[PDB]
Amino acid sequence: RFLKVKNWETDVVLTDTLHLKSTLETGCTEHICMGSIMLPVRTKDQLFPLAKEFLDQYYSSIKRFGSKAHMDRLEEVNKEIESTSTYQLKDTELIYGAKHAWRNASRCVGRIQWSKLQVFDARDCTTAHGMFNYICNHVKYATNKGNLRSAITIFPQRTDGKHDFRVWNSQLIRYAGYKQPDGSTLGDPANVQFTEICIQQGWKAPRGRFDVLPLLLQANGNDPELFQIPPELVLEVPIRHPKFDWFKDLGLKWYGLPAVSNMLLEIGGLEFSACPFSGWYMGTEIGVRDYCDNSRYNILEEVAKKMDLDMRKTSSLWKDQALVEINIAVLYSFQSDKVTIVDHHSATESFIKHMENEYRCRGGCPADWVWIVPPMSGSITPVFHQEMLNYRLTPSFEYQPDPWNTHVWKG
Amino acid sequence: RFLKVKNWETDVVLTDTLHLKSTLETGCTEHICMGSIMLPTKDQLFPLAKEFLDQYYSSIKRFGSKAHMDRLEEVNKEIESTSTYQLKDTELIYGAKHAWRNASRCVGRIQWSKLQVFDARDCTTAHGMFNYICNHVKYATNKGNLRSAITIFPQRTDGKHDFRVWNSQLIRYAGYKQPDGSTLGDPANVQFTEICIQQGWKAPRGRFDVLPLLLQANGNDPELFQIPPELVLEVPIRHPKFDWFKDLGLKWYGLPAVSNMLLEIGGLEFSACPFSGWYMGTEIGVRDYCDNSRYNILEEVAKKMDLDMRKTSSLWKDQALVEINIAVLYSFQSDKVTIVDHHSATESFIKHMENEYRCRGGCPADWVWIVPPMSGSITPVFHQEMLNYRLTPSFEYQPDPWNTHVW
Ligand code: HEM
Ligand code: HEM
Ligand SMILES: C[C@H](O)[C@H](O)[C@H]1CNc2nc(N)[nH]c(=O)c2N1
Ligand SMILES: C[C@H](O)[C@H](O)[C@H]1CNc2nc(N)[nH]c(=O)c2N1
Ligand SMILES: N=C(CS)NCCC[C@H](N)C(=O)O
Ligand SMILES: N=C(CS)NCCC[C@H](N)C(=O)O
Ligand SMILES: [Zn+2]
Repeated sequence: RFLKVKNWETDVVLTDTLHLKSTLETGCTEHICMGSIMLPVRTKDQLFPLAKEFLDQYYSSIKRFGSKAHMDRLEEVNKEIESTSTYQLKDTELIYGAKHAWRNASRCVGRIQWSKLQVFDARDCTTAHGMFNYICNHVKYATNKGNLRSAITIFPQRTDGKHDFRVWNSQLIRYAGYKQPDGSTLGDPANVQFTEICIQQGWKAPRGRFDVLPLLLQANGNDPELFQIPPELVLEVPIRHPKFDWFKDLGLKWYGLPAVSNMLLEIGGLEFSACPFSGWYMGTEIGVRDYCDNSRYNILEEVAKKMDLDMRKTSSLWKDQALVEINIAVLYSFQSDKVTIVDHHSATESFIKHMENEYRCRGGCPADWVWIVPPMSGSITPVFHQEMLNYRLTPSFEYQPDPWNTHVWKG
Repeated sequence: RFLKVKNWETDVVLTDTLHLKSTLETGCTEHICMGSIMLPTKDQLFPLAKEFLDQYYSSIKRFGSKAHMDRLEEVNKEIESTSTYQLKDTELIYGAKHAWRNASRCVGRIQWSKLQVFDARDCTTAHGMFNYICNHVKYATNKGNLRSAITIFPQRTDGKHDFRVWNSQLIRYAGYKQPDGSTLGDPANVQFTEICIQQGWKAPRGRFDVLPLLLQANGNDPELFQIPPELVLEVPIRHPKFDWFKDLGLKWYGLPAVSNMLLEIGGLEFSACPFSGWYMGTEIGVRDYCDNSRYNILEEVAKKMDLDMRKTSSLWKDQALVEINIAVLYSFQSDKVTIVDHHSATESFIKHMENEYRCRGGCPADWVWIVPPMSGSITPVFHQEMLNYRLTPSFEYQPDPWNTHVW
């Protein structure tokens, strides 16, 4: 079977065959679409098929399908699974795996970069201090004095589910959030629960509006331990505006390196529960969501006040006006300090080219419109007008529950 | 599968039970989501009619009544005999209001029960259709105090005698291809404009020429009519701050009136059923004015603003975009013509969702269509999970008549 997607701005029509290799389920049925829903012990029984599937893909990509090395590897993995109940990936397989999980990430607009990922193999890591060291190295490498480089660090795979490696932080670098007695929040409200945990674990909180959180790292299923990222490794950018000299006096900054650290990487049926990865920011991530979401820093009011906009009726679009200025400031500040960032126009345009290329050379590109379309100025970006098909391919990045909800405390 | 939806900004959680009444298909499967795809006999008829009459009698608290059973039997006898049936006026009004209620892509549904329904099933000719449409336009426009309305022409019989409005909206601006390659007026209507000219229309060839109506009664060849200009309310676009904005030469019409959809009630198909409410500002200022395939005015405006158009990261398009939409809203408000901004409209939709969930058990909603094309995440609907599914009565797409009509 074949499926057609149409761009309604250009009339370009593309044909998807790649969806036929989709195995996992979307959450939709014949009668209900769940396209806008945020979140819609593995035994020998299913493991080898999952392995074979991946190894077939790997060997096909390297033009060695059906070869002796291919057949020997399948044989080797089969015997290792029956003997040891799991298997270990070769380094080549791990790198391919990680790059493809990114490539298959339907919610990621930045996938044009997928093949230029730096993969750090941390499967020899045994302790939380070892994790801290690997993570510092990732941060220093990825940051690269502002010239950001995509990277992922991969900790040992899950075994029996009782010895998981986990990074308890949702991102490697994030600001603390503090709930005040009067109900207000100091810092980032998105991080209040995690902050409270850190403090309980013994973190001495500075209680400012932009405190970089400590790392909370769990090795081999043991209780997690606190570590402070050396401040010289945490690159930050003071936010100012090119025309508004009062903007700097809002006292805003942000960190340069976005590094998602709470997802699970699946490669050939193996589960990597600690696999922090990083690219670089699209401006709207910070300027629209981090700063302007009502449940985040929520700065629209204070910015609009300083702009002297008519804040009495919504139809003056005072929010829309302030939103644009804030986003200008974010991009201006990063560029001025020579820290990698991409605006939503450039990024979405690159994604369309990526997407078309993938259709031609791969037979498709799974994409989640709801996530791909930027949170401001939607229809003036080309992705708005692009039909997309969403489906699940492996290797993949998956959500997993926050560890504090599942961890069995040793004490 | 008694599903939940969460608002991630407010943590409000709603439980959906209404989806279990869904009938038709979404286009999605377990393996593939098609959420962003734009267009995804006697024995058939009676179940459809029954399902509908059942809802109707339940809604007036007479489910299982003699009158309910009587009506069921009566309709069954009429279908068996005539191969079709006719709706009572009360059933027609209920069905139309509920088709709107069920329109998962419509953000304006808080108003669903206030619809004025004009029964035009006695219409036989295109001249009669024109008259009904002029009356609709005048009633709906109401000197700028717009009122929601639908006019329903006779239902399909054998598909050889369809009533159709060839226009996509009752009021739209013409589009012409210029010798120099560019396009004058609205590029979306270049093909329709061609056909009008082909049919005898005398085009002023301006940037904002109101198209004529091409009206089809009983399957006959369609016929041209000019809407009385005094019936077409337009708004010249000016900016409250930029005096040069008026020089741009922009206007738009006050009445959005979708005329090319198909209304299905109780299995019956109404192929000509133009309806109208009032504009959300972004429809005009974002989509009509700033789409690259429409009036595409971004660079002219940014030029006048003296923005730095050398790099995309200056966000000049974004700045121009906001100003334009300020001007649209300002203008309509100043001329006392109903319009709603995207902030107000999305907030009322969240309220409407709350109401539906509580009193009806759900509200089918299409996130891709409901989230406005600008400033998405600063509107509450961005953070609202929505379940999309198909309920009847419904409005459906149908093919453009010219690709079908046997001349
Ligand atoms: C290199 C520049 C990159 C850019 C500009 C970019 C852009 C984005 C953006 C804007 C999102 C939505 C994030 C949100 O709204 O919270 C996203 C999601 C995502 N990205 Fe990328 N990304 C980049 C690199 C990467 C890399 C290196 C990986 C993995 C190796 C990756 C994997 C993902 C995944 C799995 C998601 C889904 C996140 C979720 O579901 O919460 N991205 N990306
Ligand atoms: C009264 C105020 C109304 C507002 C503010 C409103 C708002 C909207 C908006 C913004 C859209 C998206 C349209 C687009 O982007 O092209 C839409 C779609 C739609 N509306 Fe409403 N609407 C209103 C009244 C109505 C009425 C009276 C009906 C029917 C009786 C209706 C039925 C629909 C349908 C079926 C769609 C989907 C159209 C399509 O798929 O092309 N609406 N509405
Ligand atoms: C309810 C809705 O699915 C949710 O708010 C989504 C919408 N699209 C998004 N898109 C991106 N990139 N990031 C997000 O967090 C979200 N949130
Ligand atoms: C391809 C995509 O589905 C298409 O551009 C949609 C996106 N969402 C939309 N939303 C509204 N309200 N109106 C539209 O025309 C569209 N177009
Ligand atoms: N851009 C990336 C690639 S690692 N990460 C996305 C998550 C960051 C989040 N949106 C934020 O704005 O802090
Ligand atoms: N608001 C309504 C209720 S009839 N219709 C929407 C379609 C009009 C179109 N989006 C336009 O901007 O001209
Ligand atoms: Zn779906």
